[PDB]
Amino acid sequence: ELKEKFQSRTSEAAKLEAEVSKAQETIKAAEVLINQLDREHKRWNAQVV
Amino acid sequence: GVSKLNEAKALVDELNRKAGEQSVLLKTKQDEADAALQMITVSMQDASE
Repeated sequence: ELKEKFQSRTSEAAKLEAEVSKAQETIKAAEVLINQLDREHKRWNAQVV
Repeated sequence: GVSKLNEAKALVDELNRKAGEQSVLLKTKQDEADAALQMITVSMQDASE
């Protein structure tokens, strides 16, 4: 039983572990723009006022 | 520009926490599996014997 339980269970943790890497890649892609946007936002401030 | 500032902050805020959760729940699956394994190790411990 525990054999057939753990087995299916392992196919869960790692298939979930697939999404967290894609998500992490996305977050990494997002961060790049964050550091440029750090100074730019306060630049975007002055324009409109 | 100003609107996309607000979309971006929110987009950045919650996918990260969401992955943080996902890992936290990978601990749940993976370690639940590793518990099922401990259950078997104990059964084996008396089975070979």
